[PDB]
Amino acid sequence: NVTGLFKDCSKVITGLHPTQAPTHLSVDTKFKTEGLCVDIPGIPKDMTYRRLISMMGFKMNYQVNGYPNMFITREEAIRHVRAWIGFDVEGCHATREAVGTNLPLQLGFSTGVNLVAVPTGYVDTPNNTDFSRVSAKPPPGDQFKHLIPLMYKGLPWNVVRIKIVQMLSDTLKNLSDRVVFVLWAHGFELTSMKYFVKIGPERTCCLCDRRATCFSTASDTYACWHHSIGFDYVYNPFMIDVQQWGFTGNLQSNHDLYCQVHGNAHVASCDAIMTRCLAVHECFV
Amino acid sequence: AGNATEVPANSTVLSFCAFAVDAAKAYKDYLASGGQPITNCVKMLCTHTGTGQAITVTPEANMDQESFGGASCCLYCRCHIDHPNPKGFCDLKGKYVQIPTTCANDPVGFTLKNTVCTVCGMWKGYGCSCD
Ligand SMILES: O=C1N[C@H](c2ccccc2)CO1
Ligand SMILES: [Mg+2]
Ligand SMILES: [Zn+2]
Ligand SMILES: [Zn+2]
Ligand SMILES: [Zn+2]
Ligand SMILES: [Zn+2]
Repeated sequence: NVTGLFKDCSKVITGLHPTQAPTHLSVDTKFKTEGLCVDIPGIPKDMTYRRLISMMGFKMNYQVNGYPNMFITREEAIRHVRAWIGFDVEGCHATREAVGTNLPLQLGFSTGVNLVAVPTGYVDTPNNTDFSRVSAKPPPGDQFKHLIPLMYKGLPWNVVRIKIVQMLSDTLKNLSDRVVFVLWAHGFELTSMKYFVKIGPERTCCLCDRRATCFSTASDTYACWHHSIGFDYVYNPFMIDVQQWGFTGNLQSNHDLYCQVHGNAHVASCDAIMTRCLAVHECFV
Repeated sequence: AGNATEVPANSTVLSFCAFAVDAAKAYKDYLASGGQPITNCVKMLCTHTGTGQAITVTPEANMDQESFGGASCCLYCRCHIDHPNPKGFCDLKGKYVQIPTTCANDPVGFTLKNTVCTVCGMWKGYGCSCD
C-alpha cells in the first residue's frame, strides 16, 4: 500500500542510489534484496538528477499539544463567519521533464482577487530540494483555454505569497483575529497552501497583543492582520471543506439552488465566491 | 504516471513537518504527543564488521548498529523542505548513517537529536570514547 504524497514525477526509468533515496520504495531495484538494500561498490551515486516531487496528498489530521488544528468543525466555522474567505485554485499539469502532478496557476478568493503564479514545483537534487519553475501545460480541454495566456502572465511565488498576505490583511483586520478558508474538494487547495502557509504553536503579534496571523521568513517574526506589512506567509490559518457537508452534486449546481446572483464566469475567484455563498446559505438558513 | 515514494503510515507526520515553521521542533513535539516515528527508511543488509563511524561513504555498521541510507534518515530530505544549515545543502544525503540498534526504530529522530564527535567520528553518547 502506497500514497500519492511525495510521488516521484520524473521520466527517469531507474530509481535512486540507497544513499540518495528518501525512502526504501524509491531505491533502485538493483540494490534490493530480502526486504533490505545493499551497497554495491562500483555502482555510484548520481550527481546531476532533478526529480519533481508531488505535493498532492497532504493529510492534516495531526493531534499535537499546543498546535491548533487547521480543519475545524462546522459549528466552529459558524462562530467565525466574519473570517470566511472562499478559496479555489486552477492548476496546470507538469510536463516535459516530469509528469504526474498539478502545480498552482490561478489562485482565486471570494474577495474577487485572482493571482497568477509561475508554475513552480519541488525538485529533489543530490543536495537538497530546489523550489523552482518547472515546465507545465494548462489542463487538456476547452473549458481551460482561458489558462493558456496565463502560462506567461505569472508572478514568482515570493511575490504571490506577499500579495496573499496583503489581501487577507486588508480584508480581515477589522473583521476577525483569524482566517477560515472555505473550500470545495480541498485537495488541490491544501496542496497550494504548502506554497504560502506555515503552522506551529499559537503566537502573538510582535507589535501588539493580538494573535499572530502572519509570518516573515526574512526576519523570523509574527504579526496580526494590522501589522503584517511585508510579511510573506499566512500563519496558523483555519479551513473547512463545504463539499463534505452531504451535498450530492457539483459546486455550481448546489450554489444555484439558493442563489441566482453569481453566474459562473469559469474563473478561480468565481468558484471561491460560490463556495463562500453556498456555505453561508447552508449554515444560516 | 509517476512512482510512489511514500506509505500511508507517514502521511500525517510528513504533512505536519512539511507545513511547520520549525520542522525539527514539530517532529520532536509529534513524537512527544504519542506519534509514530517516520518509517520506510533505507535499511541496509551489511556484514556488521564495519568501523562503527557515524557517517560514512559505505555501510560501516558494527555489531551494535544498523546501517541506513543517509537521505532516508534526514527529516529535511523526507519532507522535501529547506535544510537548516546556512549553505542549504545536506550532510546525510549521499552518505550512510550508522544508528545504534536500540535507536533503530526512529533513525530520523536519532539524527535530529544527536551529534557526531569531530575527533573520533562516533556519535556522542553512543560510541564516542573521548571526554
Ligand atoms: O527503479 C525503480 N523505480 C522505483 C521508484 C520509486 C519511487 C521513485 C523512483 C523510483 C524503485 O525502483
Ligand atoms: Mg475550480
Ligand atoms: Zn499586531
Ligand atoms: Zn451566490
Ligand atoms: Zn537532508
Ligand atoms: Zn569523540
